[PDB]
Amino acid sequence: PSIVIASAARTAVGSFNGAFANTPAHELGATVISAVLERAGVAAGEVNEVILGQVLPAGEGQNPARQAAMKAGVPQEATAWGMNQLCGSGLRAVALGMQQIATGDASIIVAGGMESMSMAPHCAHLRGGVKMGDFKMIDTMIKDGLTDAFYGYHMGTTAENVAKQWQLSRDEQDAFAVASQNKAEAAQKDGRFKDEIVPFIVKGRKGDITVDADEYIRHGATLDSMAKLRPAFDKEGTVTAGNASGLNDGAAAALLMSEAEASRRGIQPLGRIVSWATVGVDPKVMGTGPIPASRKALERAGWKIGDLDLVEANEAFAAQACAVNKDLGWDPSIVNVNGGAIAIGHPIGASGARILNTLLFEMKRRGARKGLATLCIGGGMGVAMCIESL
Amino acid sequence: PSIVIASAARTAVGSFNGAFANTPAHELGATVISAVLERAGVAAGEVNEVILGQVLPAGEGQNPARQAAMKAGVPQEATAWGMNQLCGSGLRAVALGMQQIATGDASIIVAGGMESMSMAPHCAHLRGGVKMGDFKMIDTMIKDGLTDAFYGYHMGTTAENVAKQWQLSRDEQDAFAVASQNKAEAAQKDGRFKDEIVPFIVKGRKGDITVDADEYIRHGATLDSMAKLRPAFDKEGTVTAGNASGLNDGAAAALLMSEAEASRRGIQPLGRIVSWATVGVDPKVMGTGPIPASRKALERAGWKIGDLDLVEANEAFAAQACAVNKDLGWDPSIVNVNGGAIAIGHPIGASGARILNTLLFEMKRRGARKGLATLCIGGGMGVAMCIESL
Amino acid sequence: PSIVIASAARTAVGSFNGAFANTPAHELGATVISAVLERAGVAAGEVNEVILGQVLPAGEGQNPARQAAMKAGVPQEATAWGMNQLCGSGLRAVALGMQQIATGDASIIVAGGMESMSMAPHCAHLRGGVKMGDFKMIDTMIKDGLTDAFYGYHMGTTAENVAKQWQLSRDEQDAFAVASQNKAEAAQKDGRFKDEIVPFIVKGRKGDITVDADEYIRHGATLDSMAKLRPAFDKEGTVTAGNASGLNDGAAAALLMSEAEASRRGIQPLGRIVSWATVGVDPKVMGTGPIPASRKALERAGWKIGDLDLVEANEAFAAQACAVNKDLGWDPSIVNVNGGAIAIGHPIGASGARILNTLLFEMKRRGARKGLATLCIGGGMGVAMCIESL
Amino acid sequence: PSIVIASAARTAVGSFNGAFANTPAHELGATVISAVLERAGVAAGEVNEVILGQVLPAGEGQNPARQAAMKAGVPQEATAWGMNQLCGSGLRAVALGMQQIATGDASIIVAGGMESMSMAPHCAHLRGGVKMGDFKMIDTMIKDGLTDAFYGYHMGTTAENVAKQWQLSRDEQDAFAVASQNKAEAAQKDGRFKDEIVPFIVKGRKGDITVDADEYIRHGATLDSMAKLRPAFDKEGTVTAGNASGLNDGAAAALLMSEAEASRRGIQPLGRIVSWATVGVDPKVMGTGPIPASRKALERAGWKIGDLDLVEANEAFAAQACAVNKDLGWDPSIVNVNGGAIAIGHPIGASGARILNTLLFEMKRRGARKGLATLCIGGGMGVAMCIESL
Ligand SMILES: CC(C)(COP(=O)(O)OP(=O)(O)OC[C@H]1O[C@@H](n2cnc3c(N)ncnc32)[C@H](O)[C@@H]1OP(=O)(O)O)[C@@H](O)C(=O)NCCC(=O)NCCS
Ligand SMILES: CC(C)(COP(=O)(O)OP(=O)(O)OC[C@H]1O[C@@H](n2cnc3c(N)ncnc32)[C@H](O)[C@@H]1OP(=O)(O)O)[C@@H](O)C(=O)NCCC(=O)NCCS
Repeated sequence: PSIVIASAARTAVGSFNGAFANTPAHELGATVISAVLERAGVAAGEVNEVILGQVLPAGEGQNPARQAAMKAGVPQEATAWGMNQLCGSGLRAVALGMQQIATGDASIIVAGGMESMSMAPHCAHLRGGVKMGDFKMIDTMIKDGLTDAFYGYHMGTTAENVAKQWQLSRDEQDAFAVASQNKAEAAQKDGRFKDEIVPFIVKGRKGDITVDADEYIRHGATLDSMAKLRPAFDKEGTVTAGNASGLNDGAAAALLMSEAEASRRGIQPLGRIVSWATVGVDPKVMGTGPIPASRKALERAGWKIGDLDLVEANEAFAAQACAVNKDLGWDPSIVNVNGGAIAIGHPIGASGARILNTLLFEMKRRGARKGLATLCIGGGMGVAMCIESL
Repeated sequence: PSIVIASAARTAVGSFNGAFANTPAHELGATVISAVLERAGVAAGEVNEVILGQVLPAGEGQNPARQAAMKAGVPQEATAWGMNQLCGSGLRAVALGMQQIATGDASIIVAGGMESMSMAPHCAHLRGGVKMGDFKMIDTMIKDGLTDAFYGYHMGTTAENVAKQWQLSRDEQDAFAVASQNKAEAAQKDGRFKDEIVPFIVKGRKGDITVDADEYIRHGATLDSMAKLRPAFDKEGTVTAGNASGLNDGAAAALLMSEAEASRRGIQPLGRIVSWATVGVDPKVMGTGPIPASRKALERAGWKIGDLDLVEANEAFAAQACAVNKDLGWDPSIVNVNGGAIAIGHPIGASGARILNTLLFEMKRRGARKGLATLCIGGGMGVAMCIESL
Repeated sequence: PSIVIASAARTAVGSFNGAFANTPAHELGATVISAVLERAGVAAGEVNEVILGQVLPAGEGQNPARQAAMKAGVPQEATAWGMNQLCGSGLRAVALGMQQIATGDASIIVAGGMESMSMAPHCAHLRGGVKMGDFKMIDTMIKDGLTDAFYGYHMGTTAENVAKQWQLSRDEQDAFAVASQNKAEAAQKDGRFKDEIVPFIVKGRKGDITVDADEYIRHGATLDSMAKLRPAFDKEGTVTAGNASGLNDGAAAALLMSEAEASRRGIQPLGRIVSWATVGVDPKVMGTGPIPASRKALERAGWKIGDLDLVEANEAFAAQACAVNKDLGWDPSIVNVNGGAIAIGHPIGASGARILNTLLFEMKRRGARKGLATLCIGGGMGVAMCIESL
Repeated sequence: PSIVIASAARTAVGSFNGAFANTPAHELGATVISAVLERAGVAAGEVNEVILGQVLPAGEGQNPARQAAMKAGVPQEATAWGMNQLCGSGLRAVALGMQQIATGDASIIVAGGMESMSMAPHCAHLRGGVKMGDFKMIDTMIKDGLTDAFYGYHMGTTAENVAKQWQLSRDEQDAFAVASQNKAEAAQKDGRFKDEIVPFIVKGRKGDITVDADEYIRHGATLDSMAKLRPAFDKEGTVTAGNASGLNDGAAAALLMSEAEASRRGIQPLGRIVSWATVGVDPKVMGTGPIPASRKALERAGWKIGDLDLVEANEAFAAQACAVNKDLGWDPSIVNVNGGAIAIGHPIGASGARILNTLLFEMKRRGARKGLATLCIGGGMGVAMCIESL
């Protein structure tokens, strides 16, 4: 079976408590489902299932993926579900959507992810009561998204572990971070995020605001400001707020169908999904997940690293992005050519389809034939997907 | 590709704030993962992926499926993820496990579900702040588990909608509820849940407690006690706490591999997965989901309704179970022969795998050749799976 | 036994979440305690007891009055206690101080009120647990400070009740609220609050900040911004944000001792306490209570209403404040000459000391032989006290 | 002047989350207010003011003393307020009431205290919002009731400090504790608490329960079970749950009037208040407070210690109780003859009116002439009162 990505879209990525501060993830997801449909010339009546990665759905109500689908006019007879493989989610959803089509269970899938880190609630288990003494209201964003479940420390600490093992200086991490900002700024000013972004209308009271630019990108980002930051996780460390990605909101998706179906419809697809892989690694160095996952995906495609024309490798932290690049040895000039998540941001459950969006539109723009998208995953995993142009 | 269920297990289903009141879902999952492995003679080192349905993960930390896998000794090099299609989740995870094998991405999967409704927290979005006045702490079990996201009302009200469309008296619903209790009691007393149940040790300061019986089942349940209850959702209604399922905790899973892989290993499998389906319906009558799902599953198998030897159709509410039975027209004497959820309970994300467990072990013990498991799903969906013995 | 207020001091009154947003009451209380000691030339070790009114103590630790006293340098030998007569609490504390001395139980007392409405938390009783469903986190500032415990409604609704019985038009309340603004803007600029205020140092991190101005007074207040406000409590109402007092922070106190003592210490006092009283009235019309309270205080003094040259009468609302003026019949050109609580603020537990400070320093200023300070109290009470300058 | 206690009553003392687990303090207070009215044969319309000690009022609404008063049928024309001197409050309100009569401000007062430690909430300051992170829900029972504001540790730590100074072995403390339990079992079983207890009806959904017995008293308390307990604060220390009082709920009151009034009305009072005293000490050793307070009270009464026929001295902890006794040298056999707070419980704001009740009725039944009630006070204070039978 040959599955293509007929169309794709993403919202702009919102800053923490920024543009999307009070927008539920399923509203972002609904806009992105409408857009992939419009972009492909496929009607919502035609969709069989919607599959959305999402890590932080607490308080949002029954299966936000169904909410997003219904809001986008996807008929009640279709189905929808959410899934959670942490930062891998929005990419793994695409692979799962491909499998629906490959096994003959569906013809048309919309797959990606959505996340509102801003709207994630604080919680406490209160059923058994608290007979005496203080208790914590727990931030679900930190607890369920950002804290290792085995070791009890933030993802930032796994990044420090990688910095130590790979001997990555503060200087090198900072330079990588400044480069991410500067590349993202240039791509933004040149209009290279236009094709991928679908504008999102934030409704208010005193006026609707259209959001169509990635607001987390820092323009004119200096090495000096990066260098002046204090280590954010270890007092004698190297990982800072500047060389780590952010807390962000957004959604991203792809519309999938068979290659034979896109041909019937006269759709020029954004690419054929040639392989995907997911592999585990030690939780303590979770940032290394893209290494075995990329290698396995490439093996499954029958491709050498040198065959790749473009790469999107998620920048959760400069320390891990640098480790991945060192080990794989791919030309860094083809990696995150338009910036990465240090600059763009990291809306967890949407990230994987966010970078897939960026890869597919840049692949189209430059005429690149073979690309790969890859993410590290909390708790020690990687996910990778190989895309070829038709 | 022919995928078999090599082994299966579930915990006892705990009562709300009962035996598992302070046991995290992933601990229940870890025991069920260890058990399917032990029962199949497969080592944890051999597992490629763990896929666990779970609707209420809030506060449990990063990717509870990975937590369960790790605690069960599944290697760091395997992967694990969570998914949510509400009541359908634990069955859908099984079909998703099947698909990983079918597409050559994995050889051995443990799939199912887990849920701790008891441990589900209360929450409030507090990031903007609360400058002045009262705010609501929201019960995530109700909000995210049991309330329709479109109409704002409980799943119970959708049961009333179905009661009214199908003209299902209070007396009919209560008789069905009493029967489910009395069937479950008889199965329990005769030992028919022993094979499917893996005991769970609840670790305690003042002593360990082994839980190996379904504690929600009411022994000696009378019609009069059903008849005395007030409607729980509408005041001229008919759906009560007695003729609905409960709020419950448990986990349930299946170990999957190819039919050829089971042969090599000398495993006598519990069943071959012959087909599965998921379809949507109107959220207002979500309890009718099993009707289209089961019919589509049967069509994919090439079976008639009359070919089934055993059926597990989930009893979210008497009202909907009755409607499903009436429309399908299957012999009621082959449906839920050991009782159903009204008696056994309804640990949401686990339910689909719990009923699968019950199906497979009853199929083995009676020598039934063809079986079907189906559930209704909040927000208007159904899932069904057809199993043949080999 | 004749008792005299040897000295007095008060913080400026802050607005809600403003100057004292993160400053505990007891710290504001300590500044005041020290201020009065210094002002009279009395050593802290000479004080027998600190009596501080305070309505909103939750979270602040054991006996915040004791905390005030110790942080002010009052040694461990002295005693301290808080009390609560809601709005009259800070005047009643002065009466109680007076009482200790005239019973021979003490020689020297510091008495006033303190309040941090800003630091008042949300709370819920959670020892029993909350087995299922949403619950409310309660704003203690509102539940314990501004909600009638009998009927269940806010104090501005008792102001609506007094507006209907005393036939006060919406235009007449705006007239009184601008006139108080004008009068307090006048005072502030004219330097009349300098003496009574003791500066408070809000220890920041990037900067300490000397608060010495009443920052709830609105400069250049007209009838227009007043008469374009929506009724805050009824929909067809006449009470508003601008003709009611504010939510505020602050502390206030007096240094008490016997007449003969003050003469021994070479202290020229601010005034002698000749009488005081508290009376109850209907909780529905709680703003009525300064009428019977002021008559009783006045009769205990052996005075007449026309004998008064200066009067502080607390403006919780402009309907209740206009009502006391109209019934008692005193000349309103001697009533709150430096403005009122609508302008200055309503720091509950401190209010009565506050208005005591203004009366005492203003009396001292102009040469007024006889004072009266009086306050209405939620729950249907009044408090009053008659002062003679020596 | 000469004030007498015309009558007195108290509820039973409830166990933490026991009989009064869901009964508000003012409800207990209301029942004790109605009791002292009834027992004195004085009508509620005659009461000038109600003064109740209360330490943990968060979330009970406006001034819970006015709530106990209005529910007791005290008319709206009276006044009511609460006060807080921690464990002293309940006895201190009595001296406060006596002061109101001595200074001609009232003829008739009801005074004592109330407390529901069970119903004390958890709280957090949430006004600015919590942008990121866990935050604490603070148990006001512990924060505001049981934790020293200066040193930040429990009252039972102050009890360790006292035990160290006085060289009071683990055995000595337990011997005092078991005696106190055994004294109270005896008083309970012989009906010595019947007079002072007024029954309280807990209104409920499935039945009214009448509570008229102290439920905290341990029957059959032995030295050997006392000895089996672990230290509750210091891990090489001596203060245990067995030799410290507990967390309890209750209310207690006395009705005060001049000796001449009581003669007018033919009332036989329960005692003439002869003196009272409060003093401060080091908070580190707050349990020594009763020493200067009782010695100063006795100096004010003109009495020697050996003139006392009966003493109630509060047992917040066996360590401080033993210390107090050793210093004062009074015959232990007249101290807490019906047992003490270790047995009976320690409902904070009510403790002092509680032991005042206990002393009064025992003074009446054995024909004792002279009596003293004293308590230690967190933050380092003592309070005492001398009582002569008429
Ligand atoms: C690191 C983290 C705690 C910082 O979050 P934050 O509180 O919203 O950021 P802060 O406002 O505190 O940042 C501190 C400073 O760094 C600055 N900063 C960030 N990037 C910068 C850059 N490129 N140059 C200069 N300054 C920068 C901010 O402007 C801020 O300045 P200020 O405190 O003087 O106002 C948070 O973003 C985080 O958790 N990141 C990791 C996300 C993650 O783990 N994702 C998944 C991992 S697999
Ligand atoms: C119906 C529901 C709201 C009731 O809430 P609940 O608090 O758990 O109700 P309880 O189990 O305590 O039952 C109430 C009373 O009836 C009794 N009772 C419960 N089940 C009974 C039965 N089957 N027969 C007779 N009596 C019964 C209990 O003993 C209890 O006693 P009480 O009179 O002293 O209160 C809740 O169970 C529910 O939501 N059920 C459906 C869950 C659901 O929707 N799942 C997924 C939907 S697709």
